[PDB]
Amino acid sequence: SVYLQEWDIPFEQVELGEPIGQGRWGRVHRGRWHGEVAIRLLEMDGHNQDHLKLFKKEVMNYRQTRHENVVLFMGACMNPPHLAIITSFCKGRTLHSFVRDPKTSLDINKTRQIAQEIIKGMGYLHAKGIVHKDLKSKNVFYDNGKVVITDFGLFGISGVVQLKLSHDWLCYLAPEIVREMTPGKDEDQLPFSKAADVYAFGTVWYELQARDWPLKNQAAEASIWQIGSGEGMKRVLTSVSLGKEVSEILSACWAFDLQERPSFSLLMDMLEKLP
Amino acid sequence: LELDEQQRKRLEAFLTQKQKVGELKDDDFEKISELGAGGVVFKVSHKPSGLVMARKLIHLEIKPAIRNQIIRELQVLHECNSPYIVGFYGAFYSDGEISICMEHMDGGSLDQVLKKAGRIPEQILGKVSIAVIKGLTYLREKHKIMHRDVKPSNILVNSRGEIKLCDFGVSGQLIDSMANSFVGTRSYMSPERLQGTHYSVQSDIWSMGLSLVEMAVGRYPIPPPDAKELELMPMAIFELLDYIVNEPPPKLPSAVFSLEFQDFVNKCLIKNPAERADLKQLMVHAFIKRSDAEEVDFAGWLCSTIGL
Ligand SMILES: CNS(=O)(=O)Nc1cccc(-n2c(=O)n(C3CC3)c(=O)c3c(Nc4ccc(I)cc4F)n(C)c(=O)c(C)c32)c1
Ligand SMILES: Nc1ncnc2c1ncn2[C@@H]1O[C@H](COP(=O)(O)OP(=O)(O)NP(=O)(O)O)[C@@H](O)[C@H]1O
Ligand SMILES: Nc1ncnc2c1ncn2[C@@H]1O[C@H](COP(=O)(O)OP(=O)(O)NP(=O)(O)O)[C@@H](O)[C@H]1O
Ligand SMILES: [Mg+2]
Repeated sequence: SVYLQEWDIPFEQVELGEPIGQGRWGRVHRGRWHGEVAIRLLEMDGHNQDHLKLFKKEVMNYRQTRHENVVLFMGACMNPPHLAIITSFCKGRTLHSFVRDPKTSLDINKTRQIAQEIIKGMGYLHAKGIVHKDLKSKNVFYDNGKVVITDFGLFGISGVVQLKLSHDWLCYLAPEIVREMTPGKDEDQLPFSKAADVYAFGTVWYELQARDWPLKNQAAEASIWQIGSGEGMKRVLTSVSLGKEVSEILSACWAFDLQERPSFSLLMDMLEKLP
Repeated sequence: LELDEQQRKRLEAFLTQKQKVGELKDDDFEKISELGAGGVVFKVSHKPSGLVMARKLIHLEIKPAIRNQIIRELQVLHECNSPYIVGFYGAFYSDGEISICMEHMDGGSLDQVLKKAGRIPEQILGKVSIAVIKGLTYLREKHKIMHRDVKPSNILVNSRGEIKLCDFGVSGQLIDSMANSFVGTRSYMSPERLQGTHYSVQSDIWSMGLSLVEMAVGRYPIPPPDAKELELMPMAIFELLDYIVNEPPPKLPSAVFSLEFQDFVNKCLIKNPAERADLKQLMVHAFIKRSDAEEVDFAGWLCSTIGL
């Protein structure tokens, strides 16, 4: 049990507002801290089966964080089995709905600056030993220049919620994870790592170029083999050329051998030596 | 086609009963029992009209504007009617889920039949093949549609002895609009389809072949049993899928089954779809010719092995 009086942020009141989406990690509400916040509501079947112990650890880990490109983690109150995670509210559009808007005009400069911001945020997280499981274009927000990353480290939690997969998610999943995928296995068991995150950045980098995800919607099984074999990403890399400098980092991030994938500090330099 | 006259008879007797309802709503139906989990299908009673239907439940939370596109594509299904196609009663939207009420086939799926019987004999499996082949030809020749999801759980039987296909791919918008598909432990998808390349009805032909081997031997045949395991008679999904793409396809044992049956499935499971038999070639295979001319009271076998 951890309460709101243990937190950096001074707490007096918090009013729920309208929800803005449900997922397998609870429900997200537009809230009001005199500032709007995002409140994620969870339930933990883990009746003190180290879940809370881990939760206290991971939540305290989220504490001591602040960066202009990462969401401001504010609070996490737990009145078991009911938990809640309060985050700063990002105004503006998701990068997903932003890049797929026809009227939007992105170039190699706008694209470069956007990627840099994401790496700066993701670099902070890796420096703190915080693996951002679940990085994707739906969890990145853009508002007239400001870029923020969302919902980091959430998959490390073991709260209650045939395999259950989306398509938009598979394009970000690295092969090492897809091979280990099997029914009755939980998210905690998959091999997320600093390397697993940079793979998902490649699918983001591709979305910044192609304005879509790499694999046209298929039966997830097809996406499994195409990803787990590495052949699928090899085909789409060949199927359309973009630029040696651009394709360099896409082939780099999507390297099949995880150790052949660069660190985020390395990616900062690669994004500099660009058009 | 090569439609018989009696086939016209039994279709028409259903389509008179068709007009026996006009509209559908949630409260018309009473849950009788649960069939299985996948969508989930329930036995239901219709109350405005004495027809007993099968109601399958697909949970979706999506906006009204897309639904009218799905429904207008879906309206074409009222036009297709065949002794090899489960009859359809209607489609509607209600409380965050599409309910599909359809013809009840009293024998269930081939998966649940196989579990109870242990093994399915060669001669029954011959009669099943003819019904499937003619259904796919109809869809190709009259509507230009492939099934895309043929497998035992979607093959239904009844006590009259009819065999009908369900869960086929009528709506292009619904495929695209379905963001989230669900995978399990058995896959019946063809190799070419699994690699994300160009595909046709040929991928359905693989699924039929592979489905037949499972039912003939009583076990999902990937991976093959070992030498000592076939006498007596914990794997990740990608290992199974990579087996399909790279290892030789399963085959029937060579002792206990006829060459026509062994050769037929072998021709269905050729990995290169250009060499895999097509419907025209399948229609003329010796195995099919024998089964088509054989006199087997299929209804009697079904009732007697399942204990009515
Ligand atoms: C998963 N691999 S995939 O990515 O390639 N997508 C895909 C591929 C192949 C089939 C389907 N599919 C489907 O699986 N089911 C079953 C719910 C589990 C459908 O019911 C289905 C469908 N309903 C339907 C129509 C007539 C009858 I009689 C009974 C029915 F249930 N209709 C209209 C479809 O058009 C498709 C395309 C369906 C999905
Ligand atoms: N801090 C936030 N500010 C604004 N919107 C947010 C925030 N966190 C989450 N959301 C949105 O709330 C909705 C539900 O969140 P989430 O639980 O992550 O589901 P999801 O993002 O749609 N994908 P998934 O995690 O698989 O459920 C999504 O539309 C998110 O974009
Ligand atoms: N119309 C039906 N009538 C009776 N039993 C059915 C019917 N459809 C499916 N079943 C059974 O209930 C289970 C659930 O089927 P369903 O939800 O339609 O998906 P599935 O048949 O398992 N394969 P799929 O439909 O492609 O996802 C199947 O495994 C069958 O055993
Ligand atoms: Mg998220």
